[PDB]
Formats: sequence, C-alpha cells, structure tokens
Amino acid sequence: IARTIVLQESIGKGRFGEVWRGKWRGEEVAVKIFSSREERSWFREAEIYQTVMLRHENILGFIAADNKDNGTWTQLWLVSDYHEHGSLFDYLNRYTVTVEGMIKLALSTASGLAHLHMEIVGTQGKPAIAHRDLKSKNILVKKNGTCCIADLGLAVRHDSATDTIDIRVGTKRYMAPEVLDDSINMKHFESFKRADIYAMGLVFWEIARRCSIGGIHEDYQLPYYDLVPSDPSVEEMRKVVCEQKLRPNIPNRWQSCEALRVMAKIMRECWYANGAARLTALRIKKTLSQLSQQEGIKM
Ligand SMILES: Cc1cccc(C2=C(c3ccc4ncccc4n3)CNN2)n1
Repeated sequence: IARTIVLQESIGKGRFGEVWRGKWRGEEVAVKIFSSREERSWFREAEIYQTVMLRHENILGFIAADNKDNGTWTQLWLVSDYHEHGSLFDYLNRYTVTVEGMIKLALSTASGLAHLHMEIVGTQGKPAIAHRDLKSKNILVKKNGTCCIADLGLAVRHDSATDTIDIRVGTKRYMAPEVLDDSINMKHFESFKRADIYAMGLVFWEIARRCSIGGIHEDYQLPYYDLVPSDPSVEEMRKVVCEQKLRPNIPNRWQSCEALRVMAKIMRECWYANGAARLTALRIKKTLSQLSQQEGIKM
C-alpha cells in the first residue's frame, strides 16, 4: 500500500499530522502522515473510518491505514481519495456559486452528516457517529460540485444498546454554545449530534454568502469574522455567542431569492442556544432535497 505510493506535494495540515498529494500506480491519492508520537490520533481516525458500513458518497473515501519505515523512523499513514478542489474553505474563497451550486453543496453536506448521525440497524449495522469538528476546512468539494466530510479523528460512536459513547476539543470558532460554556452533557450522545448541527449552520452561512445572484454576492468570510479576532479563544467566543447571544448576520439580499430564504431559515434553526431545539441533519436533508427538485438540478 504505502510502500508503492510516491508523495508529490504538501497540501495541508490539520490538528494532527499533515496531508500530502501522492501517486499510487499513476492515480492521485491523498496521504495523511503522522509521527510515531501521534499514534493515538492516527489510530483513532483509522478506527472511525473502518466503522462497518461507513462508506457514503458524502464522506471522504477511505483507502487504508498503513505504516512505512524509511530506515530511520516510521511514518503512520492514512490514504484516501484525492479531490482537486480541496476544502470547502478553499473552494468558497476562490469561487462564487449559483443557486443550484449552493444547494448541491449544502444538500451533499447535510446528507453526509445525516449518514454519520444515523444508526443503521442490522447484522452488519453502522453505529451513530458525531463528528465534533465540522467546518468548511474539514469538508471537501468533489469534481461534481458535491461535498464529502473529512477529518473524523475527533468523532464519537454511539452504542444505542446501553446509550453510551465508545470514548473541550474542536475548532473554537465553530464550537456550539453548550460547548463554549461547557454546559453540554458529555454523557449524552444526542448532545454531540446537536452540536454538529450548530456547526453545519455556520457552514451553510459561509456557502450562502458566495451565492452570486445577478452578479451580486458577499465576499468570503468565516463565521463571526466581524465579532472575534482570528484564531479566537474559548473566552472570546463565549462572550459573543453565549453572553451577547450573537450569530452570523443574515444579509437582506437573501430575501430576494426563495433558495436563500430557505437556507437562511435553516441557519436560524441551527443556531438555537439549546441544542434540543435545533433541526436534525435528516430534516435538513429533506428540506434541501425538496428545494432542489424545485429549481431543477443534479442532487
Ligand atoms: C483519512 C485521510 C487520508 C488522507 C487525507 C485526509 C484528510 C483530508 C484531505 C483529503 C483529500 C484531499 N484532496 C485534496 C486536497 C486536500 C485533501 N485533504 C483533509 N483532512 N484529512 N484524510
């Protein structure tokens, strides 16, 4: 596996390890490399990706986990499909999207999250999973304009049998209110799903801003760009999200389009201070699916 892959270009670095663009038998693939001391993170992400029935079009396609000794030290590898466009973050910074395009990005993301959160009952069943670090930089855009979720290293799996998790972290900017004020019940798996929804609402806000209507659109911005410094601390985020109770601003322009109106509504229903009041990934997917069948465009 890793023995025949040739690294060609450095393309990114997440919380742990670094991502490279490799070549396997002539085919481009993405390789995430971890150091020996990062074995726990490497192992956990390999573990999540190897979850029974995890594969889904809206989830990064996992190829394999492997070790590679260069003669001095050993590298811990995770190999996956390669997606030229890169992260949703990079995509939205470089391009603007049409109504159909925005819907495809949002729907695919919601479908990907719904799959993760959904428990598949059966002999070869799939446990429910919460991501815990959803954001535009952890989502990838495929050549067909659809998104797939990546970086599952912090994910948690639920055992409905006894209602327990198999095991604050994540990106401060996208942390849900209950996480920022640390009021979240770590023992309740449902709380992790709801926190994921809050984050996805922020992502939907990033996409919508880039929806170019009649040549009109807003420039790319991360959520809360107008309220907190770059790389904000938990305290800075808490004061804005928890105390002042602010959320990303919804442009007036969005009212001149039924598509943006539906999106805007979904956003609000994702940002409720109380996770139990937020929409579900499935409900969101259904809503966007119907909105999609309206305009008319590939799902
Ligand atoms: C499990 C695994 C293997 C290799 C890379 C990744 C990964 C990411 C990834 C995947 C494909 C890419 N294609 C192009 C550019 C960046 C990419 N990043 C992002 N976060 N983790 N994950």
